[PDB]
Amino acid sequence: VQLVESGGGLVQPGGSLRLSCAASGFNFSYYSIHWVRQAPGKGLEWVAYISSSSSYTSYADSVKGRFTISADTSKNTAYLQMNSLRAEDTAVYYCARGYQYWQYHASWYWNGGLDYWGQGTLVTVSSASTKGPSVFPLAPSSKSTSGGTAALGCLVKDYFPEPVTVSWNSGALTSGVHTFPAVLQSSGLYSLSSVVTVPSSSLGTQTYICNVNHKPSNTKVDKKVEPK
Amino acid sequence: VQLQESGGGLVQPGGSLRLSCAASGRTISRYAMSWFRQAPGKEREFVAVARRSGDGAFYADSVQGRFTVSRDDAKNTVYLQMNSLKPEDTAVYYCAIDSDTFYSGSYDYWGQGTQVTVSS
Amino acid sequence: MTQSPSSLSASVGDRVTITCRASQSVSSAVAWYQQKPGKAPKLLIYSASSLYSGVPSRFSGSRSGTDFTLTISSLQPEDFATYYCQQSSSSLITFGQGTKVEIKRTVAAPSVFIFPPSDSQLKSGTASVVCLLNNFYPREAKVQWKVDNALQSGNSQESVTEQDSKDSTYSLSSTLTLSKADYEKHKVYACEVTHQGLSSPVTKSFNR
Amino acid sequence: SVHRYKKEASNLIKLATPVLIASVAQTGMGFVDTIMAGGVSAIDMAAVSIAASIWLPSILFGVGLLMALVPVVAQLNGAGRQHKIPFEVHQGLILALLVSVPIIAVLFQTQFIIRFMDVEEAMATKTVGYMHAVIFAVPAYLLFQALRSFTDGMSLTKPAMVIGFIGLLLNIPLNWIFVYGKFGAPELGGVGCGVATAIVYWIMLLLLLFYIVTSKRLAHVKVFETFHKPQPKELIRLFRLGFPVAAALFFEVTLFAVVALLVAPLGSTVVAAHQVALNFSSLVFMFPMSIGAAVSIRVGHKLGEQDTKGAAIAANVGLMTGLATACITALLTVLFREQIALLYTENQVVVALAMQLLLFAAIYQCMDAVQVVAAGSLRGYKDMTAIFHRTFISYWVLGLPTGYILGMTNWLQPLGAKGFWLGFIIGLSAAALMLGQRLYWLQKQSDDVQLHLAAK
Amino acid sequence: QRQLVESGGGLVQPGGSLRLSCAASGIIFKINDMGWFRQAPGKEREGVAGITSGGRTNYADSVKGRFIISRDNVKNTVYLQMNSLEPEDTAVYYCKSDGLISYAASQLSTYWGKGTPVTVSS
Ligand SMILES: COc1cccc2c1C(=O)c1c(O)c3c(c(O)c1C2=O)C[C@@](O)(C(=O)CO)C[C@@H]3O[C@H]1C[C@H](N)[C@H](O)[C@H](C)O1
Repeated sequence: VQLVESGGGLVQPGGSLRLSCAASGFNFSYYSIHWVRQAPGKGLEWVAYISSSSSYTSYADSVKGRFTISADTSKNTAYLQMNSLRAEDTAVYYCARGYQYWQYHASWYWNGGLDYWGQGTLVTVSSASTKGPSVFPLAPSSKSTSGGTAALGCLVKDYFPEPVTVSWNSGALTSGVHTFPAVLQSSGLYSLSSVVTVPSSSLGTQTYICNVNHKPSNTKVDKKVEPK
Repeated sequence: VQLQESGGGLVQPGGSLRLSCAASGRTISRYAMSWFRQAPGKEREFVAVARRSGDGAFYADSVQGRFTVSRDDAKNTVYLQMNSLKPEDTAVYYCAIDSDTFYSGSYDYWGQGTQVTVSS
Repeated sequence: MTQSPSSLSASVGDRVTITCRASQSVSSAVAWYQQKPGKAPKLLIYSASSLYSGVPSRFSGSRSGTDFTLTISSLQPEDFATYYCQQSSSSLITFGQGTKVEIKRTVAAPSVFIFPPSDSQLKSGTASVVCLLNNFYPREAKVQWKVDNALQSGNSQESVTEQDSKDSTYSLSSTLTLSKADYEKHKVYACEVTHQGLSSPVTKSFNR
Repeated sequence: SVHRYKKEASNLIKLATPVLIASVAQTGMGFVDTIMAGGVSAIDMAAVSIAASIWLPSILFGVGLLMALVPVVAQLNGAGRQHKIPFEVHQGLILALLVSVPIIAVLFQTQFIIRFMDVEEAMATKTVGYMHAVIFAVPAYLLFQALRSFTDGMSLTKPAMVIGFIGLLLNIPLNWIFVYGKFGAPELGGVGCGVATAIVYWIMLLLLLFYIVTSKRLAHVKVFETFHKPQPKELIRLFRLGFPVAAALFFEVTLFAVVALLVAPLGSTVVAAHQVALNFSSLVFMFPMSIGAAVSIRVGHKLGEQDTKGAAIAANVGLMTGLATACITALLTVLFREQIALLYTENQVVVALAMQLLLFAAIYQCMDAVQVVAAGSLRGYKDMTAIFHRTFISYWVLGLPTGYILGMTNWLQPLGAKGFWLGFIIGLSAAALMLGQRLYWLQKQSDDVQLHLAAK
Repeated sequence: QRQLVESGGGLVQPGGSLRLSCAASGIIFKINDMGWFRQAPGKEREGVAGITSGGRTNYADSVKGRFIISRDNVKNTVYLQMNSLEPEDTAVYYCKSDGLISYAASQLSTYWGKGTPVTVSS
């Protein structure tokens, strides 16, 4: 038994998209398909469920009237069509399987649950064209706890959409390096930071290189971070 | 809104002691309470903290295990059981009340402190 | 529904218990799911007392009064994830706020560092000033910005990293964005951090 | 005016009532097998239902083939010959022995046929067991059919009734013994119905042989004394006279099987109502098929006397009695269209759909008496081949297309199974027109070619 | 749904007894054979017991000596008595009925049920 999802990618707000969930390894007429949405940094939320046919079908109140769920039993697929999207629907969608007559069986002593899930497809709604990052130094100074330990960083700003990956000395430094999660700015672009707590003895008199990779722009940004 | 420490004084090495904090004017049911210590001619460092019921207690690395903290909302009193006392622990202990609901750290009111000295 | 212990600082080999409070007189047993940090969630308990085939015998369910509790007898280093409770209301499935477990550890005071905007950013026209806190364990902390002793708000944004696998610590950073004119108008920029491991809040300041 | 019409009608109500009783006994013999295996399981009921659905069309071929033997012995006995009847009867017995072989082979290929209809393995093995049990019954059934053709031809329809009834009432205990393993017999189960039907058919054959030997009524013919040797010339002659009236009886059943195939896409609550209505119409058809056989006997006898006008009068009174009984049974269907639909099923949707279809079934029953009595009437005239031409070109060419056009298509809002039934009406009508106009030409042809063709 | 209505279920302590019933309408039920199928989450639908038109019992492998199926014909019901229930028996039980739709049909028809939950625990 296995579930596989499809669709996702980038959509302009007010557009539309279609997600397909294909199930293999059981009888599609004995179970029902549920869609569960997880926003970045938030909890699980229920979107819509469909039984084998359109006789049984339900949607959450928060997305009632926008989304629409249908099922094709011939190829064992469930399609969720989303239209008139808004900026708060960018999330990861999971496909889950449950009992067919779950509402009839629901009671104080019974709750079947959802057994098998999918990998989940990412759908993001945005209003910015793909752009490369803007690396910037975050070097320490003579008053950054010099003589003991010091911290040196590499900032990345205004990139979209692929996760901008970072490395130090082309992968030759991994002791005490932190890369904070991306933060969605008010302009629609993302920001990110990396830091290292390297020793403060002239930073070892070694050159420090922050290497930045952004796949859609295929740009191997290289920034020599030096003490001001 | 007053905090008063009690218990401590002079004690032999390897002994046992119990400190208590009395709080007046406020209810410690909704807040958290912590204990700090300051050695003479030194700084003030963290010792222990006890959060609301069902959240657990957290201790510092230096005094882990030998120290335990408990709360009593009926008496509005926090208790600190200290065992295996050492001369290095000779210091003035100050209680503090974290009034922030989300435990972000307030320590808005402290106590007058109590000197605990260890010497054979 | 109401998963009250939204954070649990549990150690290894200890018994843990979390509770889901159905905030309505609606009859539906709670099903308990587990989600690892990043992957799809798995089903643990159904009907508030049964045991899904495959999960270890440690997980147990109960329903005391009108709430539903889940217990773990021993906490191996594998059961460190987030847990959700599912209920049904007529025809709508409702999950919970969420409950995340946390590795207990001695409290550490964060070290604070301040980075002013670099001269390379000035040519663009917008300057970002950042302050980071490193090696602390509670997960809570307060970061505030003061420009010429004026408390700013609505202009800063902060992020925090996941727990490490070498000392189970944390780190966070807050960035403040200002246009060139506003940056040049002011004189002194300071970032203050308050924490439970700190006797008094610690401020890092710099003058341009 | 009446004149001779009342006299011929009374002589036709008798000699046809015993045939009706024999036919109801024959159908009850299979009904008992189905309704008595349903007391063991549902698998055993569906198995002995599918096996019967495959067994009826196969044996109907030989049963129709011997209806050529019927008017042959009718004509001789009418003229006064009564001394070449034994030779014809013996040759017909050998013909039944020969025609049993292809039917036995076809039934031996049952396991292949039940693969092309999605039958699970348990139902398949039970069906194969039933078929391999009734294969032994096949030759006895064909020999009994030939023997009853001899007795019927001499206008003696009483014995086959009694031996028929004794068969039915002997299927009840023999089934019980074998299905439930009583009295030391093996516990065959649902298969035991077939092994009891075989025994009852052999018993009926033995009883009918006994009656012919002693009788004291047929003792003058002395059928089983000479034992005439086989003659291929006559054997071919008596096969060319019976094959056309077997092809038609095969093609009618195949037509209804095909219509069952075509109405399947319309749903599953429509096919159930369709088969309920068709099953009831099958018994209401048992009603006028008995009149047709008696009319064939009477016109064969009267052509033997060289009484052309008498043959015509017998045919006409048969065609009137068929219509009258058809009207009576059509009104009772229209009135009690709900009680009959409630005996079959308990699904109220099915009883509503079948209550609507049993309104077209009434017109169907009214037309399928003018068809059948007319077909039997000219069969006595030895006009076998004509039937096969006019019946076929009116059934397959008309009903199946106009059923599809007025049904699942709209080349004329597509109607449901009430379109297939309308096509059935359209076919049965004009079947009862071609078969009704051939008779009128025959009844008014030269007064000599009638007798000459009556010997053909 | 409509043809078959299951009744029974609830919270049964381990070692307890339960009696499920199944009411049939729109079915001849004198020639249709019946059965009960469990389906727990994670597993697949499986048979528990089945009775034919003649009352022949065909209990499953790990059901012997614990479940007894009975049937009534005056009032169309199929009873399933469960004894010595263990925590492995928690599932939703479905009443399945297969048999001829009418006396004129040849292929049998099958009707399922909505199902009744059965949870066994303290
Ligand atoms: C004189 O010919 C016969 C002589 C002896 C037995 C038989 C027949 C005979 O003709 C016959 C049938 O024609 C039919 C059947 C049948 O058993 C026999 C004989 O046994 C079965 C049938 O009704 C089914 O498909 C259901 O099983 C189909 C068919 O009836 C079709 C065509 C009929 N004209 C009638 O309209 C009926 C309603 O449907």
